[PDB]
Amino acid sequence: MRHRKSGRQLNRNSSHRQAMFRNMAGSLVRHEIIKTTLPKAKELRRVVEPLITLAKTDSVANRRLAFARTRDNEIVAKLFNELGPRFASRAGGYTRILKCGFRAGDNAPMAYIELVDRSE
Amino acid sequence: MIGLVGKKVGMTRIFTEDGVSIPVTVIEVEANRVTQVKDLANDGYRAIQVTTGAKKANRVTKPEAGHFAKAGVEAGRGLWEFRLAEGEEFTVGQSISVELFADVKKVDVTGTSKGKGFAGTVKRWNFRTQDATHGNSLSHRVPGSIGQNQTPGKVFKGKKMAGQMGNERVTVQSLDVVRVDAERNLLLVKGAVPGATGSDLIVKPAVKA
Amino acid sequence: MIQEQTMLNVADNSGARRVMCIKVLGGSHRRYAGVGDIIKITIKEAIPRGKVKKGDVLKAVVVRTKKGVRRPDGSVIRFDGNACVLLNNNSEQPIGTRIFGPVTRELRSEKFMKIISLAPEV
Amino acid sequence: SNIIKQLEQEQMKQDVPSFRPGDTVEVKVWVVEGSKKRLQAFEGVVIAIRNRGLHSAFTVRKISNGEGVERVFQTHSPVVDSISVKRRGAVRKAKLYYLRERTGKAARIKERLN
Amino acid sequence: AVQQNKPTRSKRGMRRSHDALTAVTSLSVDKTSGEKHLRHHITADGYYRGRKVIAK
RNA sequence: AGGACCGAACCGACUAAUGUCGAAAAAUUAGCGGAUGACUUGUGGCUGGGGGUGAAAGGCCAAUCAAACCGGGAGAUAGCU
RNA sequence: ACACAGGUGGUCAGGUAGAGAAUACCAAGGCGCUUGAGAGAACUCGGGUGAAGGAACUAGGCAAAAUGGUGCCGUAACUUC
RNA sequence: AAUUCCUUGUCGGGUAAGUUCCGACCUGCACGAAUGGCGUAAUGAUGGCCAGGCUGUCUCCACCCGAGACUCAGUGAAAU
RNA sequence: CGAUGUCGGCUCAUCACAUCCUGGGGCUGAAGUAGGUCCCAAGGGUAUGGCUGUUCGCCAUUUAAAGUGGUACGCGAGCUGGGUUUAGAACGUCGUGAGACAGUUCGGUCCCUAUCUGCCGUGGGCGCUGGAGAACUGAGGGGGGCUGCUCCUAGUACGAGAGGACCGGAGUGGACGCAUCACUGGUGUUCGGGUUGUCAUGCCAAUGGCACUGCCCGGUAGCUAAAUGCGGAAGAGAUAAGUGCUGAAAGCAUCUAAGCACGAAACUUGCCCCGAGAUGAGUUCUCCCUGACCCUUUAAGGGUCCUGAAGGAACGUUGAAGACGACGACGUUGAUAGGCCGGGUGUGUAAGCGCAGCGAUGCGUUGAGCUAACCGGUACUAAUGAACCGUGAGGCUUAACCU
Repeated sequence: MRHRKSGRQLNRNSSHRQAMFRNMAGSLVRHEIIKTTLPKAKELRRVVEPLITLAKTDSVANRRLAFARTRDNEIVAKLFNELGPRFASRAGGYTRILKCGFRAGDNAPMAYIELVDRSE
Repeated sequence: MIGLVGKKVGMTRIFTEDGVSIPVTVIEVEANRVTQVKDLANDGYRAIQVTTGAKKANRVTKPEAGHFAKAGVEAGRGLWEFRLAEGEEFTVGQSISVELFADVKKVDVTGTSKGKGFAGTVKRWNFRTQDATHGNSLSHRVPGSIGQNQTPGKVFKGKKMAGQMGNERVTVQSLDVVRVDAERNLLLVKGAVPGATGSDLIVKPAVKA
Repeated sequence: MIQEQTMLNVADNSGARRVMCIKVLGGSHRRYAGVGDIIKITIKEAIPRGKVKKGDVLKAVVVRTKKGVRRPDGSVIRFDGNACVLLNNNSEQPIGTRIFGPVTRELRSEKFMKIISLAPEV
Repeated sequence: SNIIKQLEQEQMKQDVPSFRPGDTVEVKVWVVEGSKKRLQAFEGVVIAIRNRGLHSAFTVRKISNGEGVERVFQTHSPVVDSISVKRRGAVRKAKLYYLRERTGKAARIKERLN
Repeated sequence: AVQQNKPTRSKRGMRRSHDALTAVTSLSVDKTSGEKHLRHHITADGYYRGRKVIAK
């Protein structure tokens, strides 16, 4: 009945979606913009955003938690050097959702999710 | 007597001196103000119409706005109507406080029940389940036979089946009032009232005794 | 909760080691007994030189439940291992002299005055 | 919300000593023997502490004359007077439920001593 | 499980009376370009509310 | 030493659930029995319809069996629909 | 009958733990099984956990649960020893 | 009794209560000696019964994770 | 007989009244208690087990009572398959024999995606006489209707005693129903920690994957019960059985023919809910529209241009609302959701570094570190300015008041 039970299932295993956003967050922080399905995008904000907040305080321990997630020395290197400074004041939402159209093969509502940057 | 509309804000308990733990429910009653009074000369029944809270100006529509305007009342969310009783005449603009419950003993709470959603036969009418095993195939929880054979040849109007359970008006009668805090406008009633945390609640004195 | 087919530990110097509640008494179609109810029990295991034996049918009164009872303040008193005290079938009058273990406050119902005046705790 | 918090605050007593799971605590509670307001003592080991502000409660376990008697206490009730501590214990677990099987010797715990 | 008598065109027709697809009914114009796009969606050229967010 | 024991491959098919216009004209999953022998299996021969074969159930003989299958007596006859 | 959860004999057979060609995780190498995207009702299917009670269920403890390994100590009636 | 209809025979044990089970009586409707009788250690995916253990089998179900069911897009049956 | 599937259990029912309890009366071989019997009464309630395939019944122990029956001896397009009517096998028995047996004994495939009728739920369209938003009356319909025990009345009336009330009142329970998470708890594969095997991040250290969440220990929010509150009524009307009052027919007598009064959980209300599709389409309040022209078989007509309001729908963020529609909140004149800040809660002394110890590891920094759905705040991102639907004062007849 899920009364006041936030969080989405997305038709996958528990194991699967945990590991799945791991891969997607990698993609996002390396490319700054991805053309994905909307419901995922809604849910992607609940992962990539805490990571940027967790990168606002550089240390050694924080790198570990930032590594305990996303499992990659390049993604963690993208954070703490680029996104740490680059935001440091955006006391809130770090990403923007832009509904685009419909995927041609299955009529799935696609959407763009990108960081509040790239105006360079 | 007259009813009084309020909002439901969680529930806690009140420890008395003796040590009895009385579970209460905090019904915050803002300030019910009279909007319209109906009479026999126009409607055939003496009743009042109240409102409460406040609504954003660009949300309340002109029909409703004009209505509140002739009563000199600040627009509130929703409207309710209470049946009067032979003689307790009010007037437009009259601000009914929460003071009217500072004497009564038992009240009756009436509100929209927490909607469980489309519930099955077990969850709704309390149908005892069937054997979970012993060969039972494809019918661990189903309702089973719902009628007789050829003779009735139909299903009686009233047969309990899987349907919408909840999200309807439910009245719990005779609930002891505990404390009537004047200042903070809180109405501590004993037990559990219906409705989700933050819905409307029609509170009125015990009709029976 | 004590119901039909339930092993209990006899809490008194009466002669029974372990008993089994055959039928909860007090009302029609009643699910289970509790705090200070009366249950018809049989004796499944007794001591050689006891005052009863294996196969007797006599009333009892539950004094300790694994589930625990609730005081009127929201306090629960959970024991460990169910327990009952044997009674005299015709008239309440508890059959033992001593009563091991503790008992609970709800035994103050006149027809059990004797029981609390013999129990060590509470 | 805000209003429900105020009704919780004005009831909550402010004089309860801090105690951790594993502390041999002696709790004194009232009892009514008809008309005698008697103060009954209760020794025991604190198994679990459940903190919820006004609704908080701690669980005490005492080995009586042969039956492990557990009991909880609605911390902020007028039925409870003292949470006097005896042995400051120390065990690496918030809830001590495994003490429902342990008996005698193997059922003891170490002291914190610092 | 099985039908008894074949349903007429009457029922077949009326059964399709609610499966009539609904048109879009609205196409907002672009603030800057003047193109057409659905409410809350981007345009063919990646403009949105007068902003080249896609830049592709 | 063993028609010995415990247990995979391999062979078998007892229980239950699913499936019973299925994924499949008898299977899957979870458990099961034998597993150095009267075992199991590859390749290639032998036997033949009132006959073959059978650790025997009237089981098996090309999804067909108390007499296979295909053609022919044959448009068998039909007090029956 | 199909791009079908089936059937088909022989050979090669690595690292860790293990008694092992069981099983768990990986290398070499090969694949994600030819519909997808959402919603997170009943109910069905395959599953995890459970207060107090423990066969009271029912045709019947069917199913589930549980026991499970190595080393040592210890082990009855009965018996063709 | 795999055999006994009358029959749940009568008696004893197990059970709070036992048409089944176990021991015995002989009135064997209608056992019986190689279409074998009575015993029997071992063995059985064998039948009947009892006991310990353990459990959602149940009293009485509650939640939760997944595959369908449900909605949108594509292809598109069947029995009658 | 070109198929109507049968026993019993399970599930779910439903009616009748020849009533098992509860309610109201008569009579008694009715002192009292407790009963025998008959009348009125169908609102509600009406066991758990052992045994057998059982129905039935016996037995154990309850309960206020463990009702009798109809409904394809209710119910297999809902279940089970034990029994009974398939093939295997055996004992006895009959037959020379194939085989047989309302003689018993082991083993033994239960199929069907719902078009229509019905039913439980929830919607789309149009109607309702100009359009729209709100709030109700209530025709009519459904739910609910059970009761023990203890105590007072009083150990009084009654009774030789033993025993032991009616009526009325108080408290506490069983069953059942409604509702809800504050408590005690269950779950809580999205939170935290312990740990075996292995692989990988170059390695140690630390973390991640996989093994039913790998196995386990706790656990927030929700949901839920075994948890906690609440409910059945009282009262009113008309009555049945019955009790009457007065009083003729019939000098009297007599409850009845006239007239009057009592009388039960049934009936109608009272309690709760659905409810104006109640086409008899109800009532009240508020809001908006008060522009010009041609054509015609000049009729509640058609058509053009110009204006398109109140409000709606649409789209978006979403909700303790939800299968989809609907319903509720919100759309920057903003707190709807996600984030973020602070707190709460949970778990339990992070990592790093230092010291002790040969080493595992301990101690300190440290009730830390991490924290889901929660509570209180903040626009940082996403809910865009507009477009779309719906109009332009609302027919005829009659009456009463104004003119």
